[PDB]
Amino acid sequence: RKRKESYAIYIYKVLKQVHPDTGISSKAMSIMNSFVNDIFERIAAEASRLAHYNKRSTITSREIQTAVRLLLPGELAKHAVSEGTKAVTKYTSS
Amino acid sequence: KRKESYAIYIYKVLKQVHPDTGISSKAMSIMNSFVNDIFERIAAEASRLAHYNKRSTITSREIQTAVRLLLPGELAKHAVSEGTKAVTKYTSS
Amino acid sequence: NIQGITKPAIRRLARRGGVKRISGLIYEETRGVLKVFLENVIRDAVTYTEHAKRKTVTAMDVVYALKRQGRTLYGFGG
Amino acid sequence: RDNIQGITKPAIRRLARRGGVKRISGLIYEETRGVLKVFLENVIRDAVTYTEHAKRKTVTAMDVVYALKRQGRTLYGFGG
Amino acid sequence: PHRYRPGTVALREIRRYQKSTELLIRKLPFQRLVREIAQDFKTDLRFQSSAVMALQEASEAYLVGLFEDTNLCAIHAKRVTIMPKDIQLARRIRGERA
Amino acid sequence: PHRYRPGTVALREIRRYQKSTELLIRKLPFQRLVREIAQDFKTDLRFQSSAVMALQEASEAYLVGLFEDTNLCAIHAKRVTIMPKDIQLARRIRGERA
Amino acid sequence: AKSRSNRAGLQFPVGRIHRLLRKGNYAERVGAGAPVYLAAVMEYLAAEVLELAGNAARDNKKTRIIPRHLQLAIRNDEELNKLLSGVTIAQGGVLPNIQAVLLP
Amino acid sequence: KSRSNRAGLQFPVGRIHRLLRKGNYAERVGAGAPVYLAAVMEYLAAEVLELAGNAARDNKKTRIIPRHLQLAIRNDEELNKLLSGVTIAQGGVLPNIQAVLLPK
Amino acid sequence: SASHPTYSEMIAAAIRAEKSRGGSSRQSIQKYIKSHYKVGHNADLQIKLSIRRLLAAGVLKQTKGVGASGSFRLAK
DNA sequence: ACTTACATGCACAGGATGTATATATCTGACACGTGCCTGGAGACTAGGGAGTAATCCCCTTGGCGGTTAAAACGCGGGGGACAGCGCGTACGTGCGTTTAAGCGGTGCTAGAGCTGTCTACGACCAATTGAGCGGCCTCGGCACCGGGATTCTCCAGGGCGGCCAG
DNA sequence: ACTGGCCGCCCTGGAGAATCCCGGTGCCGAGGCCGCTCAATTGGTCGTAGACAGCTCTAGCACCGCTTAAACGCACGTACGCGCTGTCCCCCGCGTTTTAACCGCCAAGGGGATTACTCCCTAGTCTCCAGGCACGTGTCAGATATATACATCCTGTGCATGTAAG
Repeated sequence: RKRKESYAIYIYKVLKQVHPDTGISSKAMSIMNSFVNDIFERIAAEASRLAHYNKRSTITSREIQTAVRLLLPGELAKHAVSEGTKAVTKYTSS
Repeated sequence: KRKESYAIYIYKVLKQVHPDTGISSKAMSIMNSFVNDIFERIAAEASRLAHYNKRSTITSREIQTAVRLLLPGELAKHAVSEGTKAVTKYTSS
Repeated sequence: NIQGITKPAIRRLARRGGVKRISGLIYEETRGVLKVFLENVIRDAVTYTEHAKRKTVTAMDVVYALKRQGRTLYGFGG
Repeated sequence: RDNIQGITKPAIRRLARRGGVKRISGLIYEETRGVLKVFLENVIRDAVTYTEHAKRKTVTAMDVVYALKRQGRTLYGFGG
Repeated sequence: PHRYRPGTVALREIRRYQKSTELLIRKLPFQRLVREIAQDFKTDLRFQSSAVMALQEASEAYLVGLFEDTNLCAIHAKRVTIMPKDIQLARRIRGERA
Repeated sequence: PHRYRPGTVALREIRRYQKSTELLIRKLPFQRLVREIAQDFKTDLRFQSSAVMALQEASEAYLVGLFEDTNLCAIHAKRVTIMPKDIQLARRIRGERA
Repeated sequence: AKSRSNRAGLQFPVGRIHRLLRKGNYAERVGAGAPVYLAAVMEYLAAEVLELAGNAARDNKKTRIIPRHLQLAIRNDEELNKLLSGVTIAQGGVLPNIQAVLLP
Repeated sequence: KSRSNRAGLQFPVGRIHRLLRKGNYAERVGAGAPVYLAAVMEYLAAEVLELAGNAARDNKKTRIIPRHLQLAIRNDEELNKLLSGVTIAQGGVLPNIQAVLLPK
Repeated sequence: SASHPTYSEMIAAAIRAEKSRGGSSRQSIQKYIKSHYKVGHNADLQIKLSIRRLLAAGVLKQTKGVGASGSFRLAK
């Protein structure tokens, strides 16, 4: 048998928070799925090198944020850092 | 304080291809950056190659395939020859 | 059979590119540029196929090839 | 605030000469200052981003090298 | 008879295909082209249906964008007709000559 | 008096700088340009001398290459004088339009 | 018990991301905040595209997002267009653009 | 006996092997991987050092400078392609004046 | 609707008023006529048209170029 | 004096066509049900990478002073950019003809995918030392600076040939 | 008519000014030595994932028949692209003049590369559910077709300045 995990269900959840009455085609979900995995690989790859470059063996929030600052253009980066910081803070409070 | 580099190895190679020719430090730096660059380039791809096929070992095969992908035309053909050669000679001593 | 990629097929693509007028010499040149493009991508694709020890080129092989050349494609996985 | 004018017309002309340019419109010079400015803004930004990561106040050569590489403009002869 | 003017139908086509998103090259002829080019790498290659589609999708997307640049080059030379010399300039700035 | 002809001294300059490798921008003025631009990211920034030099090399290499491409756009349009329009076309195909 | 996703107030899987990092050959150790921060950034960009894609779908009297809308959303957005300047969206098509000099 | 000598290489097989292990590329590294890689690195290094040496001699010099590297690479079709996106410091450019600008 | 003699008379007047080898071009004549006479917005078209017809008659003779883009002189 | 003809602009008729509009209907893609398997917790341990204050001291910033290469301003006249005109003609639109793409059903299997083996290859800790890095002298290829010598650009000063101007 | 003058053209030496090339000479970085670390190498333990043989079956080529839709061939007429021409002024080249970059210099201190001490974060493991997958069924957003209201393109007619014919 075969089991292929995905980001499908999470992308759909996010869609409902942003546009509750809108749906999405299979091909579009695939594209969305490729995009998230892409961004994941990109950011993590850069963070990986950042850790290597600065002779650290741990990827922390610090590297990810800096990786984000490097890869995302202008305003995108700013809000991405805002969202990143927000989430990590709330998670630490528990 | 000690920083390692390919400095000493590049000179030995230079002396093999042109024994009466030297190289300036700035030129040597450029050469050192180039070898280090190529190292990082080849290894990243081999890493990805090993990943795409769900294997956790970097073998001579990933290196070879990486070369075929990164290096243009005839450069790859001669690179693959040398890589093959090297591995053979090493495995027989 | 490379003559198969014809004028009316080429001319639609140009239209989509926003082109209004096309020199007759453009059509053969386009066939040539396209072959080159395809040669490079197919080359890397097959290279991936052989590393996996397969005789069938999968879609991922094409995707990985396109990514290697900075032309990532969405809607086929990857 | 007006130090962007320090990249003078003569200086801009020589570069064009090395680029193989023979004749230059007077409007080229200000536009050239602008492109270079944009170029520097993009590179320095990434360079400083590397600096802050290392928790340093000083931008090192490697920071610039990494910055340039990040932007698809690899540079040989300074490290890496 | 009704005959319009040269360029009228042309412009209509531009507006048309820029609005739609279907592949503009004939599937089957292109699929044969892929295997032929593939012959020069490995004998008796097999292809996933999606692999051929991914190639065609990527191929048309490449050419379409190239025509956009070719157009700007033609216009730059005070023309409305793209010519071989227009493609050459665009590709040269882009890289990978010929 | 001796005055040559327009363009003659220019070609001589072209050949001259294509033969050499020294930096063509004034060292000190460029350095000031860097720190001013850096201000808008972090205040009281310090620089390594070698850092500023690495920037000038890249910067001049970028511009020199841009002028080569720019020059080709000009010639394409049947001119021998580069113009703002030429730089805009080169950069557009090059990316980093804005 | 509280899901780590919920603790960070995220829709994206902090759990999945955290694992993918460990088995991804990036570093010997992964900080507790790292997966949360990354997941947060991934959800934002997804939401960003969706808000614009949603609009694009709406602008054609359609409620279901198709590749064409994803295309329109990205290419009409300055910040997204630059972030995805080297990506090609299948069945996405091209943005309507006719140069002024060709118009009658 | 050094590992370099067993493969008949100048480049450090041992150093490359270490760099691979501590470089976050894979859980394990094959025995032939460093050998294959060092040979390829050595070849490319030799290829450029070969062309550069010839270039310096042509300008009546015995010591290699950045300029000779730039000339060597950009004149070699294969190396040029390989280094199409690299900029060599203090390397300058190759003399190329467009035909129409010349007088007659 | 201002006063002005014919274009034939004006062009001939403009050419003969200008002592010159290559007689006169189209541009030369046009600026002479504009400052020495009350002429309308379509001077250029009428000048263009008049040279076309005077050449064919052989009233105007050609010097450089071919057609309304050139330099021309009067016949003897 | 009136009428006719270009050649321009411009209004607006025009049907003729291609666009987008609404309403009725059908088709099947997607969002949501169910059992079922695997990762994500949850709780806790121990090893050590990373945080800490504090140590040299390397290297950036800072000031000065004289020399002068280099940027600035002005100033003519030429070589270019640009607009216009006439000409040839490739490119477009369109219809009638031709070819093979596209769509359907189906047989037959090469090959991708999966499971289950267990041999062999690579991380792992430990021990020995010699490979390779950080100073330290010289000295020679090269940078610096002098005088001829070769190459190149050019603008006069002719001599040949065109055609008003008279 | 004819002459005479001005104005073109092609080339044809030398004056003016750079460039290559030869020469002697000051010198700072390259090449080599050699001190001392710590990384590489030999030697064997394990533990696993990669090599490998076996399997099922999803999926690829492959043939056949079928309509039509897409290609294609052909021929008109237009407007677009190249060439030539003529004018204006923007760009060049040059010399003076004024800026300030550059160099060589000494002086103060931020903060960079490195230290040990040790806290506190992280990997590693066994153990229960449930979140997320594959797996289904039914509503419905989208696609289609025919009617038709709206928007677009294109000729053909009238009309101030002109120029001839009577």
